[PDB]
Amino acid sequence: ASKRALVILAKGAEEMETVIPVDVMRRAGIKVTVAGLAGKDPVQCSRDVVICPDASLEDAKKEGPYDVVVLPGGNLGAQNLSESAAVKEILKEQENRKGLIAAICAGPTALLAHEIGFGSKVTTHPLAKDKMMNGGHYTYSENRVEKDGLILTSRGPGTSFEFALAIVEALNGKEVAAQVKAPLVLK
Amino acid sequence: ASKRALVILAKGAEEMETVIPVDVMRRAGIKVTVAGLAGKDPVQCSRDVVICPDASLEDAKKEGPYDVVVLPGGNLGAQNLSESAAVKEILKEQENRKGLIAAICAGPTALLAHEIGFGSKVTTHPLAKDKMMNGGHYTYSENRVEKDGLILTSRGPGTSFEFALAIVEALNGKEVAAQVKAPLVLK
Ligand SMILES: [Cl-]
Ligand SMILES: [Cl-]
Repeated sequence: ASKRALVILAKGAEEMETVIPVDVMRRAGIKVTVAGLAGKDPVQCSRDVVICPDASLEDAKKEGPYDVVVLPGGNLGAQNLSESAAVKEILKEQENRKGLIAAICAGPTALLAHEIGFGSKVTTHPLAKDKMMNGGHYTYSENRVEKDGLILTSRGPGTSFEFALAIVEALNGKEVAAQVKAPLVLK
Repeated sequence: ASKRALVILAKGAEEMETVIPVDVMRRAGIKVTVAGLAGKDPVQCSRDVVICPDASLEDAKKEGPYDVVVLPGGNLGAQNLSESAAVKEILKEQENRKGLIAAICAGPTALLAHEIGFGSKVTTHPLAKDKMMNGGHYTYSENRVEKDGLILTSRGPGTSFEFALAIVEALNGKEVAAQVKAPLVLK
C-alpha cells in the first residue's frame, strides 16, 4: 500500500515550499493530497502563484489518516494554518497516532500555535526563530533539516529539496530517496 | 520601469522549474506574467500540481515585449512548447529584438524545435542532451547554468534557484540577486 501525504495549502503559503515537497514526494510514489485549508478553490500563494488544491481539507481529512502531514511556510500561510481549529485537530490526531509531521520555514510556528511537539528539537527560517522560541517550548537547531522523532522541520525555500527528501527517506527509506534524487541535478 | 518576464506554462511542465523562477523573479521586483500556452485555464503539470496562469499566452503577447521569455522543462511541457507555432513566433521575435531567452531541463529542446539560437553554447537535463544535440545545432555544456549571449540554459529542478538567480542577475544586476538570495537559505 503506497504511503500517503497530506499537504495543507493556505492562502499566502510559500509556493516553492509547497510545490517542491509535493513534486518530490510524488516522484517517490507517495500519494499526495494537496488540501486547501479554505476549500477546493485555487489558492493565492505568497508570490502570487495560484495553485489548485486536489480537495478541501474537510474532504481530505475524511480520507485519512496520512503517513505525514506537511505544513509549508510563508508568513501569511503559517498565520492562516496557526489560526485554524481544523488544523489543530489534524495535528493533534497525527501526534496521537504517532504519525510524522513535517513543517518548513514559518510552517513550524503553526506547531507552536497548536501546542504540537513541545520539547522537540526544531529548526525554522532564521527570521522565525524568535517567534518559535517564545515561551521556550522547543530546543532550537541550526541544521538545514532537523528530525526529532516524528517532528521534522526545515528552514526555507533553499532547504526544500533536503526537507522533501528527508520525508521520502522517513516514509519510503534511503534507497527510494536516492532513486528520486538521481535525476534532480542537486549540488 | 520594472523589468518584465513572460513564463510560458504548458500542460506537463515541470512544476518546480515553473514555480521557483516565478517566485525568485517576483522577489527581485520583476513583473512576471505566467502565460498559459492553452489559454487562461488551470494547467496540470508533470507531477499533477495544478497552476492557474495569470493570462492566456494570446493576451500576454499583446502586453509585450518582455525582458525575458522563460521556458520551464518537463517532458510533455517541452513537447507542447516545441509544437506551438505561437511559441515559435514569440521566441523568433525575442531573438530579433535581442531579448533574453531562458530555458531549463527539457525546455531548451523547444529552442531546437523552433530553430532558436543555433550556434549557442547550451546545457540541458543530462537525459535531454542527445535530443538537443541531434543535428549539431549547438555546443553542449555541463555547467549547471550556461549563458551564451541572450541564450540562458540550465539543467534540472536542482539547478532552478541558480537558473532563476542568473535571470535576476541578467535583468536587475548582481546586487539585487544577492538581496533576493539572502533569505532563501541556499547552500
Ligand atoms: Cl545509491
Ligand atoms: Cl553582497
